[PDB]
Formats: sequence, C-alpha cells, structure tokens
Amino acid sequence: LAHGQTFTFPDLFPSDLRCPGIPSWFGL
Amino acid sequence: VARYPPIVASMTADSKAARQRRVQRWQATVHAAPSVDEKIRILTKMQFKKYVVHPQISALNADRWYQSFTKTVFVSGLPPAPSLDLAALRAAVCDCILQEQVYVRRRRPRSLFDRRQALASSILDQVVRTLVNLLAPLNPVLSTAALDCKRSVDFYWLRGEERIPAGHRKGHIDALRYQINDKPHNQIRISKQLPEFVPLDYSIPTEIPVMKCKPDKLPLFRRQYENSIFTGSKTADPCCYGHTQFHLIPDRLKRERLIRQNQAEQVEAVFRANAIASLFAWTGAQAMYQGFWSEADVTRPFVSQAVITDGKYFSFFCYQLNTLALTVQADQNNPRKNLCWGSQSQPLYETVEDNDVKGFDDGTLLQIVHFLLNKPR
Amino acid sequence: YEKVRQETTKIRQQIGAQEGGPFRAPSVETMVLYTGEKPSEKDQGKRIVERNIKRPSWFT
Amino acid sequence: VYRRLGLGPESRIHLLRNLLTGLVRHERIEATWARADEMRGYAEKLIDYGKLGDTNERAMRMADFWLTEKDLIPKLFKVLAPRFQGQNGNYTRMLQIPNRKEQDRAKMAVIEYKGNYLPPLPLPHRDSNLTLLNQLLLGLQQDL
RNA sequence: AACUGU
RNA sequence: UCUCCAGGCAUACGCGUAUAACAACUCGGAUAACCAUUGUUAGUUAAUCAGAAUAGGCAAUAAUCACACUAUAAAUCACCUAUAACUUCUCUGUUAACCCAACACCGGAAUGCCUAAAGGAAAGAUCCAAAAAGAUAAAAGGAAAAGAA
Repeated sequence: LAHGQTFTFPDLFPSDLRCPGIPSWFGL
Repeated sequence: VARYPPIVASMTADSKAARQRRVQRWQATVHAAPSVDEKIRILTKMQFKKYVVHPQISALNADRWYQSFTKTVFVSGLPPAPSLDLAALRAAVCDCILQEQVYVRRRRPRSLFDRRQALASSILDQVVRTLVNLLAPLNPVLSTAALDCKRSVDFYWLRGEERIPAGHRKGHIDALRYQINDKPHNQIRISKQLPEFVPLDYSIPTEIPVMKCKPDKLPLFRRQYENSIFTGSKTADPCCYGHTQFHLIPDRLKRERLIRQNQAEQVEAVFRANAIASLFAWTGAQAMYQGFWSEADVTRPFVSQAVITDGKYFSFFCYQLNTLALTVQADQNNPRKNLCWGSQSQPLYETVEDNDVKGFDDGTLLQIVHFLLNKPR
Repeated sequence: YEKVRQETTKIRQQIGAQEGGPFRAPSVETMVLYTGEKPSEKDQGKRIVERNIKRPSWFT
Repeated sequence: VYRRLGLGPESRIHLLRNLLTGLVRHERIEATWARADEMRGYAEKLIDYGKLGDTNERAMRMADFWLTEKDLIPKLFKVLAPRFQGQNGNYTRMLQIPNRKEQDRAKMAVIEYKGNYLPPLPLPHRDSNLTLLNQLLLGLQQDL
C-alpha cells in the first residue's frame, strides 16, 4: 500500500449398577 | 603436576560444539592471513549463492533495509565539524551548462529517451572537470589525487542468518550473503585518509534499523558468483583513500516519477540508500586494503563524502566506517557502529534561458567548494 | 524399574538446567534433594539438585 | 577372554570409550547385556586408576584417552576416586533388564556406579529369616 | 633370475 | 554431546508438486523405524534474474599479454547519406531430496566454483560354530625381486 497505509488481515471466524441386566423400566 | 586437559568439545564429533570448534579453526585461519591479498583471497575464493544488492533501488525504506544489513546509523544533516572567487565558479559553471546544452554540437541519440539522461551526464562531467582545474592551484592534494570516472565499487559481507527448511541440507543454519556493486558517476581517490568527522566508538541515541521480513521477501535474489571487495582501483594503486563520490540517479528513480508513483517520501530514501550502500561498500574496501577485516576491525575510522544528484537536485552525504565486524563472531564483541551523515537534495540551478542560465544556487556550490578544498590534516 | 528411569530422567533434566552448559561436569560430589528437605552441612562441598516433588517413598 | 565386537579392535575400544564416557557423566546407563558385562571390567579398573592418585601421570593419559569429555577428568580424580576410597572393589552394579521390544529382542542390562546420587535400583531381596523354612533352619543352628 | 606363505 | 566417514555448491537439461506443515500407520519404500506412502492445507513475489524501421554508398593486413618476430595449418554489423517513427515495465519462468535407466537402481547426465566452513554413518539383535570369501602376519626355506636369454 501507498500513502503510508498498512494492512492487517482481520480475524474472520473469531439400569442400576447393583441390578444389571434388568432394564430400569422394570419395577419387578 | 597440573596437566589437566582443557575442557573443550572434541573436534571430530558430529555435534554443534564439535562443529563450532571446526568453525573456529577456519575463523582462526582467517586471523592468520598476513597479507591483504591473502585475506581477500581466502574470503572470496569460494563462490556461494548470495543476495544481489542494487545500490539504487525503489524499495520502500530501502535506506533502512541497507542500514540494517550494514549496522549504519544515518543522522539527518551534515556531520559535525582558500578563497577562489565563488562568484567566478558560478560564471564558469554557467558557461559549462550552456556549453553542453546550447553550444556543443553532437549526433542526436537514436533512442530519444536517453537524451535527457545523456545531457545530465555531460553537464555534470564538465562541471567536475573544470572544478578540478580551478581548485588545483588552491589545493595541491587534488593534483596528486585520483579521480575515477564510472568505475565500480564492490563489497561482500554477511549479516543475519537463516535455517534451511527443506532439501538435502534441511535444518542447516546458513548465513545471509549479500553483495553491492556500485559504479558512481565520479569519485575522488587520495593516498591519505580524510580528517575524521567524529571520534571512533561514537555512540548516539539513533539506532540501526532491523528488518521484520527476510531479504528475499523484499525483492532481492540470491545468486552464486564471485565475491568481490573493491575500492574502485587495485591494491597496487597508491590512492587507497578518497574524498568524495558523485552519483547520478536514473530517470526511473527521479523525483518526478517517484512523486507520481506516490513514493515522494522515499525520494530521500533512494538518495539515502545509494549513498549508504556506495560509501560503506567503498569505505570498507579501503580498510580491507589496509589489512583490517571483521576480526581485525579498523583501528582508525574510515571517513569520506558522497554527492547524489537527480539531474537537477543535488544531495551531499558523509559516511564514517567504524565497524568492519558484521559477522556474528566478530560482531559478538564490538560497541562501535557505522555513522552516516546526509543532507537533503537541493536544486543547483533554476532554468536555462537563451545563452544565460537563471537561478543558479551557490549554496549547493559552496558545499562542493568546501568538499574540494578539504584536505587531510 | 520404569519408575526409577522416569525419576532419573527428571533428576537428569534438573541437573542439565542447573549446569547451564556443555562440558560442565563438576569435580565435586553430587546430591539430590526434594521439597521438604533442605541442604545440610553434610551436603556442603557437594553439588545439590533440588526437586520440586517431595521425597519419593521408595527413594530414600 | 574378549568378545568379538566392533568393525575392528579400535572400534571396540572406541565404542567402549563412548560407553565409558557416558557412564561417568550419568553414572547409570542402560545398554545391551553383553556390552554392559564387557565394559564392567574396564570401569572397575578405571576407578583403581583414580585411586592410584590424581598426580599419577599415567592415569591422566588413560583418563584423557578413555574420556572424550575432559570435564570428567577432574570428576574421576575428585568425585569417583574419593567416593570409592573405602571400597576395595565392586564399584559397578550391573543388572539384567527385560529385553528391548524393538523387533530385535536384544538382551538388555543396566550398569551404574555404586554410591551414586541416583535413586536406588530395584534390587532382588533374599527370603527373610522369619519364613517357616528359615525358622526351622534357625532352630537347627541354635542346637548346634 | 630374484623375490616373497605361491 | 561422543566415535568415525570425505566431492561439495550453483546453473543447464529433464521432472512437474516428488516441495513444506499438519493428520494418519492400512497400501507404496523391493522389511521396518521413519516417511518419499495416504488425506488436508499451504507454496515459486523480478524495469535489475530468465524467456517472450527502411534505401543507398563503402571496408586488403589472424591470434598468441601483439610489440618485436616470423610463419602456415590462413585464423576480421559497423560507419557515412537520406527516408520513417516520436515518451515504455506488461506478459511468462522462479518449489523440491527432482532427471534417463521397469526401482528410493548400481550406472547415464552439460557447465562454473571450490575440497570441507560444505556433505555424511560401515553396527536389525545375539553367538563367535565348522566350511567358504577378502585382508594382514611367518621359524627355517625362497617358484620346489622387477633383472638374463
């Protein structure tokens, strides 16, 4: 650049374990 | 019985310390080169790819770039410091300008573009020729002085370093090699050193420039060819010193084109870059002609003057060489710095009308008169 | 054994930094000290290596 | 009485010289078992040269040649030699380390100088006398 | 012919 | 950091991204490590380095430090006279450990500089078999030094 101008690139883009095998759904 | 061996790196090992001792051995050999010719031969016998530097260049901050490589400090203005009818010189110079421009008859150049450049060279040569004769009675030193017409100044030095990033030599550290070859329009060579413009070791707040980018990033191309350091004449020539250097800038770098290119501020930079390059390159060669090199830095500062003219404006430059050590090894222990003093370009005359030139400025002529009259003390 | 070598590398790294240069092997004895242990009179006349880690249980 | 090592007799000594220099600098080196055993004798004899005395001119020539780095020469006469004055031998401790997993399966060993400042190596321990068999042997010893 | 581990 | 080795650097030609960073560890390297493989992204900056008007007139005598000196092998547009034009810096090349030999070939490959300051590693590990190959050494002898026909 001329006129003493300067340029800098801008910063773009700155179940329970105890009961396993039984699904938690079961209450039985 | 104290016979302990020195604690040093083995020369034969493949390590940085071992290579350093091998590197030191070569550096020691250069110390042991007794004759000037032997010193030059050893330094320049191998050709390596090195930057080619143009004394006159259009690069932005070109003076700063050259100073960084050279460790030259450029103080604005002139360095701190027999009548000949100064009016008579104007009349004689007025005739000389009218002689080439209006009186001499010569075949016109075919190109039609060199006409302006050719005319500027003729008038400058004539003024110089008559000035030498008119100043000869006052200063007998000029009679014994040697005036060089468009002879080349050569200088070769290393500043900076770089690591090879790729190739068979990847990772090896390589110094940045440079060369300036300059052909001043005219220069005066004397057999006696000029009076020093400032004591050796002089230190000033103004600091040497340092370059952010590599020399390659700015247009500067490394080429492998002979390394040459030359004073404008062989070592056999008795005149191993000189008084002043005369430079004529080409049309491309002239003020008018530079202003059009918007590099008006760099007009002085072009003036500064050429002066610093020529004087340092030329001054360093003399010290080499005296046996001084980087590790044998000069015991006495090398001083001289230079004048650069754009055809109309005239600039005057003064350089003092304090350091021949720009290699890392020799520059490892040196408080000295190279000092350059330069004046801004000034017009020498206004216009040529009929057979009488108008507006001649004696002030620029006075500096030439002062330079011509100055002699070693 | 892997622990010993890893500690040795750490100890060696501290020694290298302390020496600060090649071919600087001391002519005097060397000792290693860990945090919580301070140089004593017995440690005088011996190179002292200071370790930020506390004295390892295995190391005595 | 010597292992056939190196491209020539000089190489073995130069390789031994390289091995000896490293061990003195660090005091504990890991290398192939065969090399460690071969160089163990040299290291012990070098300590004797240090014990002989610093003023001994012959020791300097041996030390200078064997130790490429000359900073170690003061160390040998002022660190290694004073350290081993009480000891009559066995200055070097060499132990077998598991073979390198570098596809060549080289036999590995670690050689160190005793009395060093480095952490103690994990040495093997004999069975305690509190063991049943040892206690039974203790009873037999007491009766006799 | 000598020369040498031919 | 140590031990040891000793043709290195530019341009031409050719090659055409093999360049570099990152990420991979399968395939490619005539086995791995490591990458030269795989993927991604970057790169090589030129008024200066390199590549990309006309019509007439009129020319005896080599070089060799060109002088002497001879020679035979026989070795040098310009400038004048006219005509015509009348203010320019773009385009293109620039990376690399690279090319021709089916190969990361062993050789082929123009020129300048210079000989280590540049450029490099013979040891996948262990054993110390025999036999085989190369090299060195020989008590006494000397074809069972280099001279003659």
